[PDB]
Amino acid sequence: EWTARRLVWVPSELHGFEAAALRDEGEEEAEVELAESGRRLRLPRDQIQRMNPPKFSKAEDMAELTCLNEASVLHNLRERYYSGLIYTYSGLFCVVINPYKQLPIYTEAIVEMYRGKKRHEVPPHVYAVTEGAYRSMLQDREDQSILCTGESGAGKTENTKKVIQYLAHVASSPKGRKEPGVPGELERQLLQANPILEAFGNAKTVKNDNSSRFGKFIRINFDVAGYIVGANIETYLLEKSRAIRQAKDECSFHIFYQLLGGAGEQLKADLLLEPCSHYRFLTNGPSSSPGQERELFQETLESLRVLGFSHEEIISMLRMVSAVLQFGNIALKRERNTDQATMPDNTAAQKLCRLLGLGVTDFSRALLTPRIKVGRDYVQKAQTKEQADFALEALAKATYERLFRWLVLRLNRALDRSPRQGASFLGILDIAGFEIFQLNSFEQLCINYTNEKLQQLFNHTMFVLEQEEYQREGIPWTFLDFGLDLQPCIDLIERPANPPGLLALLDEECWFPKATDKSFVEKVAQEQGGHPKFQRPRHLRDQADFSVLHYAGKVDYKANEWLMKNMDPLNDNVAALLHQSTDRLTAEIWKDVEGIVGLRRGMFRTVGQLYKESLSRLMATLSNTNPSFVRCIVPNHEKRAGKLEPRLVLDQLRCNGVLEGIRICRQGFPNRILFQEFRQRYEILTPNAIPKGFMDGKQACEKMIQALELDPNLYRVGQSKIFFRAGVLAQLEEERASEQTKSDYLKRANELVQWINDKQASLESRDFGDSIESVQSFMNAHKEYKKTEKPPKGQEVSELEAIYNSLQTKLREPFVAPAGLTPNEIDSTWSALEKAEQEHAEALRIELKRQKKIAVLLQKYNRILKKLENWATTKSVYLGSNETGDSITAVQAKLKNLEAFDGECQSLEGQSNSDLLSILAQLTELNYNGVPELTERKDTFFAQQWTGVKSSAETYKNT
Ligand SMILES: [Mg+2]
Repeated sequence: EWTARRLVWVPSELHGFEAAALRDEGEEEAEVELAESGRRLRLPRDQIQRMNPPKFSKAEDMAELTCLNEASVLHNLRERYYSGLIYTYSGLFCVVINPYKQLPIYTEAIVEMYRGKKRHEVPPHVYAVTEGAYRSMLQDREDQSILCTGESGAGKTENTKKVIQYLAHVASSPKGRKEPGVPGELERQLLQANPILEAFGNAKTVKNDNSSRFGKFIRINFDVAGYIVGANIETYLLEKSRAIRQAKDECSFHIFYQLLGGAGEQLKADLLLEPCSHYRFLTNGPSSSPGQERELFQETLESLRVLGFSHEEIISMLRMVSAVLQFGNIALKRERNTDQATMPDNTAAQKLCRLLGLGVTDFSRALLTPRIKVGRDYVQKAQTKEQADFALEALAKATYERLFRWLVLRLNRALDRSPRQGASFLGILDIAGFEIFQLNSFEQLCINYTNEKLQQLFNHTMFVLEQEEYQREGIPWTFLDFGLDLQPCIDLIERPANPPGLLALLDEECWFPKATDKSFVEKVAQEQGGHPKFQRPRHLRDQADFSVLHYAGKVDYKANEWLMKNMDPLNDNVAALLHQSTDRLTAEIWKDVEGIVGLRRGMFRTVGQLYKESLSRLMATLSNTNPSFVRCIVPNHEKRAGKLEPRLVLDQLRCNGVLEGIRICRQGFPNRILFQEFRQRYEILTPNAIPKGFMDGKQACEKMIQALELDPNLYRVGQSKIFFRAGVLAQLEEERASEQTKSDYLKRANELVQWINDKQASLESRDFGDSIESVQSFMNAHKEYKKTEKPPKGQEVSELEAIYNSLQTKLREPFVAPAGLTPNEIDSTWSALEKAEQEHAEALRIELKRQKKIAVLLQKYNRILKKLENWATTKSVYLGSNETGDSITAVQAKLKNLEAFDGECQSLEGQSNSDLLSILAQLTELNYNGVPELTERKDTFFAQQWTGVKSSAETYKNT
């Protein structure tokens, strides 16, 4: 139905791309109707871009879209952004758009939600990127790097702080978090290090209010247990000229403002601070935003306190800040009849010397008439007002720079600790972004060159390294050219020789005795005029010296003071004095003196040379890391929230190579696995694929693939690993987890049935033992079994029933079907176990009744016989015959009553037969009858001892 709408994207000048209903189609032309206005339009068919259906709305990973083109990528980012979803994946990398407002997406609860989660399990975020790199380092034991690309004010710095916040939270050891909830020393410091560098190295530019005027690479060192043990900070190229002058609507470093607006009456007194309008070096007067400085100053002071800094350390730094400023209040003039620089007012040099721990005279003579060394002697030379004013500015810039250098060294002293970093680190690159101002100088050339190099590092990692790895593994692959290669520009700028580049042309020019900024411009237009990335200025148009076609745009360069900013000259006389300074800080910062003194090319490294050398060191360090890219995008040029500018976002996506990176992810194989890891990981999926001992990686994987019946186009067997298309491993991990649960359920449910069927057979045997003590034992056992063995099993019935329903719902393809082991049939056999339990205990009660009915009948029987045995044997006293006359007749009278003994024989035989009658009706041990009958035969015998004593008593008597 959605497809019947015939919806397509067409180019739009205002909106970039806009929805249109495809009205009709030709081989050349196409007619569309705009969705918004209903306007009909005829346009060439090529310009039409296929649109994704609404199920792809606010898609997390763009590499999943059916139709991948500029218009859909733009629309997916725009829809996500206007929902407050600033992060989006694009194949192996992440895209972020700066909102320009506070968003509730960086809390401690959101940090916890990312921990131990897979990239697809959680929405796109900087935390997931951080987590991925952190987990990759922990598993592969490899050094990782997170690289934030982006132009000025895109969000690199803000994102960098979020990486640090994630790692400091999730990767702090039990040491440094002795007590839960309380961050320890290392965590607190690690997080207070960036605000400190931002106070001394950030400034408001037209592009960003908190612009980083230096680059930084931060290394976080971890222990073999994956816990943070230290951090190291590398800074690159501070824009030290911002200390002396700033352009329209721009400010100097923030610290300058925080100190002047935020200090107390006594701190203004002890550091000799003056109002803002009084400083020459603060080009645009008073702070753009005042009052808030008291607050920001106090925060900088507190951060410095969190770091190791002592009160004398902090005071010494602020005194150096005031000293950099005071250099600019020295009003030099010329002489009335000579160009010699004079100092008619010495109040500012009095103040400057007090703050720098020097001698006023020494300073003045060294600044105004510096002594130069030549041929084993010293020559005092005069300086003009310009020469001397330049020296002042060079000294104030060199002092701010050295203060910053010391600041970094100190943070590394606090932060850098425990070198037992466990063969790993996580590098976070935060370089100064690509920038275009009204005037682009040497500083801009240096920043833009570094942005060019990072973009090329993305090109090399995504398209060169990717494809070279396929060639190296013998995979069927034809090289794809995405047209992303920055060699022409990078080379024009940095090539040292053969045709030398701009930086090398600058180096040679400066070391020339008569060279001038103008002659450099002439040399560079002559030598480089024909390069496709260099452009000479056009007459009546470009006020600039030359243009460079950077990847992110054409930038016009004014070479004003480039020979000097590259050669970086300083007064030898003043530098020596600062080295011999009374003050501890000044002397410490000024302790290294190796620079160009007043004076083949030479033996001194230029700023260009030194920065090229430092960037190459950073590149070689990054080359031995597994990088993760974060492409920061600025929505608009107005610092406005909720205002995405399509044409600005499109340019950025274009120079960044965002679509090409996504395409190399869909067209290539982004996931690779070693043969040993594949076999080990997915052997539950192919139980009978590999036989016995195979002793081989490539073939063992080849048999498993064959057994899995995987699509040929979803994988490629290489020389050491298997390459897969995106999402193939993620689905095998779910299939393996499915089989793991299926195997565990099948094992337990088979053991449960084996147990309940064995106990059922023990409950229905009907053989208790014929003893009351045996029938008691069966009752004692069953009652314990009901409250010892039963409960755990009953619980296993409820546990497996839950597991089965959870594994059923989990299958998002074929549902598990097992035999006789369904949870419903587990219930039906357990109900039969309980039905056997009731019928066992009841048969035990009936048995107990009967067994005790038999014991009563036996004791009644044995008591009767015992009395019979006793009476008949006590009757043995019949033997005595010792009597006289008159005793026999009395005995014969007592023998008559004794014939009432049959009265016993009537009752006893009547009782025994009744006992034995009751017995028969139940159970039988009738050996008894033989017993009583023999006692009846023994009773007859004594019945002969009746007549045996009657006849023996019979005597002759009466004679
Ligand atoms: Mg920044």
